[PDB]
Amino acid sequence: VSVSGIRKVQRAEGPATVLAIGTANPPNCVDQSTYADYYFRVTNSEHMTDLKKKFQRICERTQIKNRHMYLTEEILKENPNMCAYKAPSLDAREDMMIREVPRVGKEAATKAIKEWGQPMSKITHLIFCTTSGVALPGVDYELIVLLGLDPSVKRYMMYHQGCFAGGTVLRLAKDLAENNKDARVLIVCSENTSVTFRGPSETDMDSLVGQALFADGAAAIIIGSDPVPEVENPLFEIVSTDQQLVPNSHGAIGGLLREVGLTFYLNKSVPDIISQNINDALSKAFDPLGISDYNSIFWIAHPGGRAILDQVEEKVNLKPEKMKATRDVLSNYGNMSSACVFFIMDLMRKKSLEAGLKTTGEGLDWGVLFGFGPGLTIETVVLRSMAI
Amino acid sequence: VSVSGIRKVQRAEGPATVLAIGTANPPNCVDQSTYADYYFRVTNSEHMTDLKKKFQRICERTQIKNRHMYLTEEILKENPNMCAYKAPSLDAREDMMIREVPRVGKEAATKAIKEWGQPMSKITHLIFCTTSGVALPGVDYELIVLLGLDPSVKRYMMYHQGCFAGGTVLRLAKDLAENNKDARVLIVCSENTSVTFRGPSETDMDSLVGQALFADGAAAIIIGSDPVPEVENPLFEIVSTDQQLVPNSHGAIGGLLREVGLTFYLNKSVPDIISQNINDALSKAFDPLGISDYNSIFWIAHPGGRAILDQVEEKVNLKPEKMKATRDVLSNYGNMSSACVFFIMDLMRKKSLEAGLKTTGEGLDWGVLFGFGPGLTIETVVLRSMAI
Repeated sequence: VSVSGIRKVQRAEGPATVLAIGTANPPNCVDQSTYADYYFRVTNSEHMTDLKKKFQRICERTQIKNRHMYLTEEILKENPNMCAYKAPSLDAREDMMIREVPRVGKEAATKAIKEWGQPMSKITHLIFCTTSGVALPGVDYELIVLLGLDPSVKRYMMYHQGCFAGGTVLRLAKDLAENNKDARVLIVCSENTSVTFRGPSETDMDSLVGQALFADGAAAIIIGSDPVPEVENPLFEIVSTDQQLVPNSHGAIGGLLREVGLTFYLNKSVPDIISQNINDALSKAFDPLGISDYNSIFWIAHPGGRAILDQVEEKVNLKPEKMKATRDVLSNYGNMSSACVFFIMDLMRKKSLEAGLKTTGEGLDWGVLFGFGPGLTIETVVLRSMAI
Repeated sequence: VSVSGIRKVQRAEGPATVLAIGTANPPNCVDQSTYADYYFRVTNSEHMTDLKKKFQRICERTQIKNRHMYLTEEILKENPNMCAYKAPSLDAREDMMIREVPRVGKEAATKAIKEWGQPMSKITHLIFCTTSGVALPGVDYELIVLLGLDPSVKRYMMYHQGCFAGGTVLRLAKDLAENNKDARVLIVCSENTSVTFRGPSETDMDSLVGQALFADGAAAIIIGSDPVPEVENPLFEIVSTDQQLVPNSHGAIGGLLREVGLTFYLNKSVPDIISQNINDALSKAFDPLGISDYNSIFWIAHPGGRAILDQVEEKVNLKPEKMKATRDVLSNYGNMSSACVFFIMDLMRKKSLEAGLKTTGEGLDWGVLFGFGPGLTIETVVLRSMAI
């Protein structure tokens, strides 16, 4: 009879906390030092001698050593339209996406659930983030079925978000967990290159670069406020989440869903863009916490490109090591879009534990996580580490 | 220095409240009593004499008198692939969607903002819901630009949600508003039939029925907790939001994004499905409030189809009038997907005011809002009306 009273007992009390992380990828590993050759071969573009030499340079300075990919040489053969630069292939790509995205996403969820140790039925919210794979019902539905989630789970299907979605899902999860007592959110970010893979064009260089960066992978995260003592194991607390649109940056990063799959472009200026606007976001997120030394906190940055990492580090004046975990993931998995920051988050706490550091954030109390994407969006999440 | 303290002062105190509603539609009005003829003519399907007579029956029992549509006879002529049953036309449809969805959505937002009376800069969150129009950055970005929203607005781009999204955006808005002090959420649900319009097929009857129900329209809603006395005008409070998946219903409602646009299917059993599962949702949402008489509360139901409304009303034993507002919108606008419930919400409070009733909900204190869609999802939102 009292909406005010309901609200008072319905809400959680503490900050949203990362309780478990799980990751998975398609088995197939593609070696970067030989991709230029593999790529130009399966695409039948050997006559583009100059472009090939060019693509080899790209893959070298990419600082990527390995990438997991659902697409095999066999799957490519059965799909000529996908090997071409631009040919009708949206239907075939979406079917692969619709089938693989939920799949790898489930593998990651299972690992997170096992770590978390709580029963399936306790998951109250489901945030599924993926670049594509459009169906109705959507991929979130399939995840529910494959995983066995409760039919009353509140769903949040985030399609075509962009490379910054890692921050998006955390920003959304914060509110879901904090506003509802006992709410336990399952985030599943599953990315797959099936929609973006295509042949080379002497006229579309941006598209050629993406063929060197994107990879496949999924990450599952359990998030909740008020962790149960001894039963649940808090890893990181979400302190604050900001989203910012950098003016005059639409042409920076983007793409369109077409009959020839997902196209995309990447301006050579994104590193400058991100670097010139990065300090305002840091100030907005750390001035309130009285933090001025950005080397005194740990980092987790989207690995959009090596140039980006170099620029930001150079501009903010960050010890090398601050970007080590981030570069480590980029080097072993490549650019898995929204899934990257969680692989880095996972890696950081894993390494911190084995090295005997005092906190999950490389022994430091505060840290920041960044997401970079379309329209040139910047997600800035402040994170508090957890002890031991 | 204290994450617990921050949380304590960062959160709102009261329940999320609807503060303003604004709607808009493409100018073009299509008369239902003559659509069968118009449809078979512009599609060049006059030879399907029997199917045409069949489609005329469909449009009659549809209980739809008018529908707003961006697509004109002229726009259809310039687009043959869209007039065909199934032909490559995804690119053309998406471009129309990308251009019109943000457009009509802005027109609706402006009306809501005017009513609300507060400055643009006060909008802290943006939830944009639309069936399609895939781009990166997305339609939400364009809305920000067209409208002049703050570059730090937190965005939530909800693509391909389904006919139940009206409840989805309210469920999401509840958390955003309630968990953040001063948070003011702008919801923009903009739907356009450009992706679903196509020619008739003697073999695809479900697709033919949809050609009779879907229409174009946009709705904007401002939502916030702790309304400012005298300055802000609370219309409805969001009490609770539930989402439910009805088992074995995947084939009920759905569709796939293809090279030929957005396809879809509608099982003849959805009315039975919705009716047989409707009481569990009512019980789950009203037993806690001690409400057993469903005629003692006001209604706002997605107008998926007349059969649905008839069935639910018959099963729940609802006075005729309970569904009057809902049928009114269905009759003047048709099925505008996620935008429907807000046109009904708007209509209900408008009518309640002019009739001199004591509350915005037809003079009753409590009410329910339902969303029906893919995988056969049911959104059940409990709403408290506001005085005078």
